Amino acid sequence: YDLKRLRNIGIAAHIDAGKTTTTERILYYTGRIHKRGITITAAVTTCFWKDHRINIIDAPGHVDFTIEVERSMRVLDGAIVVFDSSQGVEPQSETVWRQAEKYKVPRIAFANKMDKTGADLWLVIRTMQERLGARPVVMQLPIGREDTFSGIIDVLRMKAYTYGNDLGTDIREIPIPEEYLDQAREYHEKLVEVAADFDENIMLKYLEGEEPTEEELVAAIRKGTIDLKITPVFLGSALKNKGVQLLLDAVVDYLPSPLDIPPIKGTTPEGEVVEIHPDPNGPLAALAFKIMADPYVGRLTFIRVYSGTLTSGSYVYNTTKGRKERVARLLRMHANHREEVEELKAGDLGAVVGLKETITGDTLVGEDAPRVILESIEVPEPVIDVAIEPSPTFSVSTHPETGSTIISGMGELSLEIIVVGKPQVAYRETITKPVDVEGKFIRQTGGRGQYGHVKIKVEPLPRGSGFEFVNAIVGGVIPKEYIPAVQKGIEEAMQSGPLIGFPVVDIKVTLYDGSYHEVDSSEMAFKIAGSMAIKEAVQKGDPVILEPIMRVEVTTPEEYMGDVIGDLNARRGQILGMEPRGNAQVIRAFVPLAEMFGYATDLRSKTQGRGSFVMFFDHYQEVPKQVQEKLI
Ligand SMILES: Nc1nc2c(ncn2[C@@H]2O[C@H](COP(=O)(O)OP(=O)(O)NP(=O)(O)O)[C@@H](O)[C@H]2O)c(=O)[nH]1
Ligand SMILES: [Mg+2]
Repeated sequence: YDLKRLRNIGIAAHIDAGKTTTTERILYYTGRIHKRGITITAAVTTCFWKDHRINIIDAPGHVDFTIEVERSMRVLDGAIVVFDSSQGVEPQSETVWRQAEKYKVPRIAFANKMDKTGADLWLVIRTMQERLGARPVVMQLPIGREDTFSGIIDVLRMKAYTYGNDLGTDIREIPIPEEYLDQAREYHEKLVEVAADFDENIMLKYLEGEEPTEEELVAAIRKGTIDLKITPVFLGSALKNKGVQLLLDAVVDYLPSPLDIPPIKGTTPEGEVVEIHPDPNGPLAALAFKIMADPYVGRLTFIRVYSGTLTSGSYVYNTTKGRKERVARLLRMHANHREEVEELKAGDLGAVVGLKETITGDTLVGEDAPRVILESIEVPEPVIDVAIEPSPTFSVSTHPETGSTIISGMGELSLEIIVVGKPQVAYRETITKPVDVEGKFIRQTGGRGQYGHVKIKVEPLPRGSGFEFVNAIVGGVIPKEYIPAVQKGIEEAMQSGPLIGFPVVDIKVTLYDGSYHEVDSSEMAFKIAGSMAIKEAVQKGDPVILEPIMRVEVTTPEEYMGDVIGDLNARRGQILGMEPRGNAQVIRAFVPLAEMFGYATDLRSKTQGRGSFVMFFDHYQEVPKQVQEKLI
C-alpha cells in the first residue's frame, strides 16, 4: 500500500463513443499478468498497471443527466474523456465535458475510432478549442488515416508505435517515419512551449534551444492537467486494439492520485465544516456510494475510504443513521474474481460484507472515531407521480384513483429509473376565504336507522402550515363515542378535492356543533356526515389550485442565450440570474413543473443540442386564473 500509486478514475463519453470497449480492453491489458457472459457489473473494479492500482469507478445509472452523478464524480479522482474522432466534440460530449469542470476533476482526452472513415484528430482539437474553450495539448500524432491507421507518434518522447494486427498481440516501437518528421518536430516544439508555461526552467531552455528532459516535461504537463489548465489529447482505436496501453501509461503519468486533489469536507457533531486529509493512521471516515445484491455473499456495500483504515472483523459506526455495524468481511472486485482482504486504507475503494442498515450516501466511522458526516442529509420531495399498475425517491403509495398504485419522485427522467402510466404533476388544493358549513347523513340503510350530523368551520392557513383540527363540541351534543368516526371521515375526504381531485392541504377545521339520535346514531353515519361537510367547505371556500414551482438551471452557449430566455419566459418563467461557467452561461429560473414536460428536447432544438438543465422542487404556488380555468 502506497497512496501515491493509486489512480481512482472514471471513463466519460457520449453513448456511442466507446466507453465500454475502452474499459474492457483496459481490463484486458491490466489483467494479462498472473491471471460468464456479462456486462461488467461492479461499482468499482480494481486492476494493476505498472505498479499502480487503478480503481475504475463505473457510472451506469442511466440517462446520466441525473443529480445522482455528482456522487459518482465525488468518489473518483480523475477522468478519461472519450471523443469519437469522426465528429469532434459531440453535443452530449459537450455536456459530459461541462460536468467535469463543474466538479474540478482533472481529465485527459482520448480521440477514439481513429480507424473509422472520417476520423480526424484536428477536428477534435479545433472543436475542443472553439466549443469547450479547452486548451488541448497535442500529445500524439496518427500514422496513416482511417482504414490505413496503423501507428501512433508520441511527440513528448519523439517515439512511434506500429500495430501488426487488431488483436492487441503485436506492438512494436518504430522510428518516426520520414514524412512525419517535420510535423512531429513542429508539434514537439508546441508541447515544449505549453510545458514552458508551467515551468520557468523549461521556458529558459526553450529560448536557448535546449531540449528539456522527459521527466521535466511530464511533470509540467502533469501540473497543468491537475491545475485544470490544459488537456493532453491521446488517440487510438479501442476496437482495433491500438493506443490503449499508451492510454494506460497516460493515466499513470498525468492523472491524479488522492493526494493531488483537494480533500473532501465534513460536518462534525459541533456543526463546523472541516477538511479531512487522506491519512491511513488517522481515524476512520468512509462513504458508501452503491449497494448491490450479489448472489455469492448477499448484500454488498461499496465504499471509498477518505481517512484511517477499515479492518475486517470489527465494528464500525454509521453516522448518517446512528447505528452499529459489523464488518464481517471486506472484498475487492477484480475483472474475473473477488478477493478477500484484511483491510482497506485511506484513498482506496472496495466492498463490505455484513452491513445491515447502511444505504448509499451514508458515512461510516471507526468505533471510537469522531462522528463526522460527509454528505448533506437533505431528503428531497415527491413532486411527480406515475401510476405504474398495468427509498431514494422511488416512493410507493396507494390512495385515490381506486385500484391504482403510484411511484412518486422528482425530476422527469431522474425519478424515472424504475421506469404503464404517464407522468403527472402533484397538485394540491386549498381555500381562500373562511367558511362555515354542515354535514348531514340521515337515512334508512342496511337493516337499521342511520343518523349523523356535524357542523364545521374551515379557515385557510398560511401557505405550508399543514392541517389543524379542533373539537369545540359541548355537553355531548355529538356523543363522545362518535368523534373518532367524524375525524376519520374528514380525513378521508381531504384526500380528494373539488377542482381536480388532489389532496387538500392548508386548512384549519373546527368541529363545533351537530346532533344525534338515541338509537339511530352510529360510527358509520358520523363518518359520512364529516366527509360530506369538508367536501362542501372546499367548494364554497373560493378554492384555488396549488402547483409546485421548480428551481431550474440551464447551461447554454452564448449564441443561443437570447432564444432560451425567450423560451423560458413563454413557459411562465421568471429569470432569476445569469452567471458564467467556462465559455457557457448558466441561467437560473423559477418555472412551473407543468411547463417542464419534454423540456430536454425543446432546449436541444433551440441550442443545437449543446445545452442541458437541472431541476429542483422549490415551493407550492397558486396557478393564475387562466391556468386554473384551463386545468379542466
Ligand atoms: N471503428 C471503431 N468502432 C468502435 C471503436 N470503439 C468502439 N466502437 C464501436 O462503437 C460502438 C459503441 O461501443 P460502446 O463501447 O458500447 O460505446 P459506449 O459509449 O459504451 N455505449 P453506451 O454508453 O451506450 O453503453 C460499438 O459498435 C463499438 O464496437 C473504435 O475504436 N473504432
Ligand atoms: Mg456501453
